[PDB]
Amino acid sequence: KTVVVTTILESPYVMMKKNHEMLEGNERYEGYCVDLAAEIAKHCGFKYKLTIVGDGKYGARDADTKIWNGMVGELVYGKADIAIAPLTITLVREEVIDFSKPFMSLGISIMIKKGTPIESAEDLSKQTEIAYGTLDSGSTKEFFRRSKIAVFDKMWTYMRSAEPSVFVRTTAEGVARVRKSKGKYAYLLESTMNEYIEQRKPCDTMKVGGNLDSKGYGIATPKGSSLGNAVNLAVLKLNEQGLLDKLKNKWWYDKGEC
Amino acid sequence: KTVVVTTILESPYVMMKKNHEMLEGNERYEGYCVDLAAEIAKHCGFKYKLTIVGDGKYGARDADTKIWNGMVGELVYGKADIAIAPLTITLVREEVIDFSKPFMSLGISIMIKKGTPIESAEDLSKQTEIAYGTLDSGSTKEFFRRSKIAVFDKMWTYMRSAEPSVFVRTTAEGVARVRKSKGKYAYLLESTMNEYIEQRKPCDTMKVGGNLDSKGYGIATPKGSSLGNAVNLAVLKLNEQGLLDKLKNKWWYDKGECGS
Ligand SMILES: O=C(O)c1cc(O)cc([C@H]2CCN[C@@H]2C(=O)O)c1
Ligand SMILES: O=C(O)c1cc(O)cc([C@H]2CCN[C@@H]2C(=O)O)c1
Repeated sequence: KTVVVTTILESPYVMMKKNHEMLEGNERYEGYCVDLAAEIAKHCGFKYKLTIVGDGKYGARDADTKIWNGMVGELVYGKADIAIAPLTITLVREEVIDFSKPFMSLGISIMIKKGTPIESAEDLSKQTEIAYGTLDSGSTKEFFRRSKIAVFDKMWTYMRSAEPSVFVRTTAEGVARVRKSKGKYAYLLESTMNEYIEQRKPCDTMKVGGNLDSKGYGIATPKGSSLGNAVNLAVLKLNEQGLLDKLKNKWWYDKGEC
Repeated sequence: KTVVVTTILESPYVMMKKNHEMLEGNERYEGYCVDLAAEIAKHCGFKYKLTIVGDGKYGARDADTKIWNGMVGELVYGKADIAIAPLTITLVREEVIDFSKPFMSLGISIMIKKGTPIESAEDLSKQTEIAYGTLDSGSTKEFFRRSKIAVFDKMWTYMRSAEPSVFVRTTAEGVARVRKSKGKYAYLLESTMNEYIEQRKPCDTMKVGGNLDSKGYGIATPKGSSLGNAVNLAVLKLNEQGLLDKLKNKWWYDKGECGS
């Protein structure tokens, strides 16, 4: 049976080729996760169809209805067989699906517009002139809410009370906010996205400071899936053989623009 | 039955306390992995016994005999229930035991004597006056042997043919060699150990450059063990709650001897 892969349209993980109207099926798309899906399938010996997650979401359980959205939802309700995407390995997700070991590492990080006199989280925490914030909901916002670290706690109390709101609706809005705010806004987002944008025109942003936490992206299959074991071994082999590092370099830097 | 934990005496992971003689059982020991064991056990609801791996090894399969040694071996052959140690998640190990998601990230990194004019692997590869090497067997050596990366290929060829030998038998030997070599020896080792040593007296070494690869330490259980599921969930909760970062900072930096 053909394996149904769910993934998400987000550069540079999955894009539609410029000539996509000339192509069919899996060949319409390109990117990091497109290449990885190919390697995973080759190493596990399956045929697959790439599909884009219906609701454009990653995977969250609605606190009221208990329903899972996004790619995780597509796995647990049987719409797809495997998710290959920048999907963070988290406890609540691990409880309902299986994750491979991580294929990429990342953490919360600071994006500034080039020129901004900020080099770290401590720098942000001790001032208020350069506003800074996060997505208006999600794990990053929650990281700050629950932090007991002095710097991060100070950043959190600043963010919640700051006027006007320092929170944004989408990461795209956050990046745009940095870019148009004339050095007066910094945005807190995944290091992977931060590092990618730094290599996109007009090359006006920069990742600064170390990551504030650590996590990884993992390939997700449903509990008891016949694919889980082989997929996991595949990730480790690709890492050990240098392929994941080669793939990140390809999509972030060789194809960079700055 | 009380869970049998196997681990290895390696600082700052597991250390005998200075007054260990006045103590008994698990209380004899301290370190990152001792703290981690307590938190894993707490969240999973089991009591445990910390035991030290009999043969002093991590886990490799002999090519000829095909026996697994070290902590992996103790799990594979049923001598221990769980391994909690700086044990790298690797493909060959993953095939014979179960691993939690990683509790610590790391990679191959360069240690220099403070003052050595070297910032990267590429720097090392382009010259010979500063000799450089690694453990004389194991994954870091094999990483270089098999690499297709031009720079690492060049370093492997250099290392294999360099005289006198640039390899060392142990980590301690490697560190001692860097420190006593007046800047003419650099040592390739795990970033985690590199970072630790930089915070130890006499504060005469430093980590330089990015890591050359990426991997993680994982909590290991025998394949199919009922402990695997809860232990993995525990690791994830501890990471997301900030505890793993807290333990790292505690043992590497709060207890560091070279200051901020
Ligand atoms: O850091 C956040 O606050 C955040 C909020 C979201 O709504 C989505 C994400 C995505 C981006 C890709 N990986 C995350 C994931 O897999 O869930 C991150
Ligand atoms: O970097 C090496 O080449 C290397 C060689 C070894 O013989 C042992 C180790 C240990 C140290 C802790 N983690 C590794 C592990 O889990 O195997 C590392």
